Amino acid sequence: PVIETVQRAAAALLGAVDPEAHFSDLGGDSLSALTYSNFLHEIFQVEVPVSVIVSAANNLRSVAAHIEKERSSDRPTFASVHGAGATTIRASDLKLEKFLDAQTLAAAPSLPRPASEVRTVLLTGSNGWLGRFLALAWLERLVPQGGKVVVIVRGKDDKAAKARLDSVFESGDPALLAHYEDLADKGLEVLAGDFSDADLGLRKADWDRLADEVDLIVHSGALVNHVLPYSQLFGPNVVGTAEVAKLALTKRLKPVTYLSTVAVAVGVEPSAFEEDGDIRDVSAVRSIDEGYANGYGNSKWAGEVLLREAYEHAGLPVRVFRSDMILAHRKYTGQLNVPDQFTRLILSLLATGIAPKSFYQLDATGGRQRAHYDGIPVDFTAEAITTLGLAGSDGYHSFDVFNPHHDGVGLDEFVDWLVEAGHPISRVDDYAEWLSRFETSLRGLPEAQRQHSVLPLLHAFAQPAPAIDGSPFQTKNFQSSVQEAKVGAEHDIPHLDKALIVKYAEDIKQLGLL
Ligand SMILES: *P(=O)(O)OCC(C)(C)[C@@H](O)C(=O)NCCC(=O)NCCS
Repeated sequence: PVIETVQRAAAALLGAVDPEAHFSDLGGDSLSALTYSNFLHEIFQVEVPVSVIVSAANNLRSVAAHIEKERSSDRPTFASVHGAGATTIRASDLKLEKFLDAQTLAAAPSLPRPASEVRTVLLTGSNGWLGRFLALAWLERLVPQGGKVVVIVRGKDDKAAKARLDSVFESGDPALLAHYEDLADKGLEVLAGDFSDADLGLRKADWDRLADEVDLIVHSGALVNHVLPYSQLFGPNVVGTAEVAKLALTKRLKPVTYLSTVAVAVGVEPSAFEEDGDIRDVSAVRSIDEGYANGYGNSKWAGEVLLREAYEHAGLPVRVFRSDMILAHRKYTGQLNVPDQFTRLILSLLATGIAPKSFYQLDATGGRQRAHYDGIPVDFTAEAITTLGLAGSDGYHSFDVFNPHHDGVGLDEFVDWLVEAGHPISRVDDYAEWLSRFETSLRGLPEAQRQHSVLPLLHAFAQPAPAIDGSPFQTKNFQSSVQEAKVGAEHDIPHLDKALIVKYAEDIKQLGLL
């Protein structure tokens, strides 16, 4: 019986279990979920994706049910789109005929054009890091106009989904909580769902209603994971983007804001990475391999291609925003992206108390060189994306949301600033000696701190990074649009400063991550 194998495999893996238990409640995470996924895949000879195992809507019973369903026999797959066993993927593989039904595609070019006034916005990924502040930014604009923000969140039912979303605004900041509750009760609608499933995992009546009522879609949701392979991210990030596009191409046209990533530039020559070019020409072929964030980069690229196809077929207006590292909120306390690579690094440096002399390549004489960290704080990013996205009722344009300043503000300045603020971090001169001692210290930390540390991403720091000031990639469409729209206090992309970095240490203490 399938549930028995599911139970026993979980017990053996995690050192324990009830069929109503959730994998994460038993000590599971996204990486032990990969081990679990591969184990069950080999036993039952069916796909058992990580997403099925880790979804907040699913328990072990749900995993067993998924296996039973697959064993007795229609969604797009890696195999049906790219060909089974393929180690390279092409933009030409990703055609809309393989994701959307013929009737939707035939009717799409003649659909009514976008509404002149945006009153209702559908937002994906709202309980995520960036999405929560995109939700807030839309609520601030729309509530005073009698408008609505609808949000799809994973959960067992609408009540559980709402609870998950509410909890991300509880971080020890009274002003944040008050502001959220004020706006949410007036303008927020929360639906349990899943954008990798048909009809976005919704009740049919809700999906039909959204096809009629929604004026604009903000697609911020994705499985953001730097270790998982492309096959595991295909469902949430590629099929998911196609499901969002389907809604945008039903009943009437709905402009789409799509979140992407600097990782789509991997494998492309910086001079050839055209910020506002056609992504199908810029990156026509990509390889699947063991490189850092390869699967993630590929998955987000694939979504861009599909949306570009949707624009060319139906004139669907799209704005893509390729993010760098989206850093902490500069006002709201306890608000930082806890699982991101940067937060993990800062936490690890504070916890271990040791940093290298430089994170970057030394010069010929062994001296520290000028370097830049490609990061933008979320409060700026959320305002920029919302403003520029609202202006995107026509055409297709892309933005590189990277920090282009040749300001010499990088990881070594951040360590200096933490030391000047009173945090004991000693400098180890040899990078390879630091990296070795850093790893040892990390393994000696208590389990909670070690899991929150940079340990599972340490392979990104195998070599010192190149000493680059500014960004290698084009940023001029983003920078100039941000200057013209006069965004924030800067009327420009911000510089990262001492206040922001010291706030990381304060937020880490406030959340009890230590
Ligand atoms: P799992 O969810 O336990 O996976 C652990 C992880 C370290 C692999 C995962 O948290 C991860 O990939 N973190 C980095 C996320 C990140 O840096 N996001 C923002 C830049 S795209």
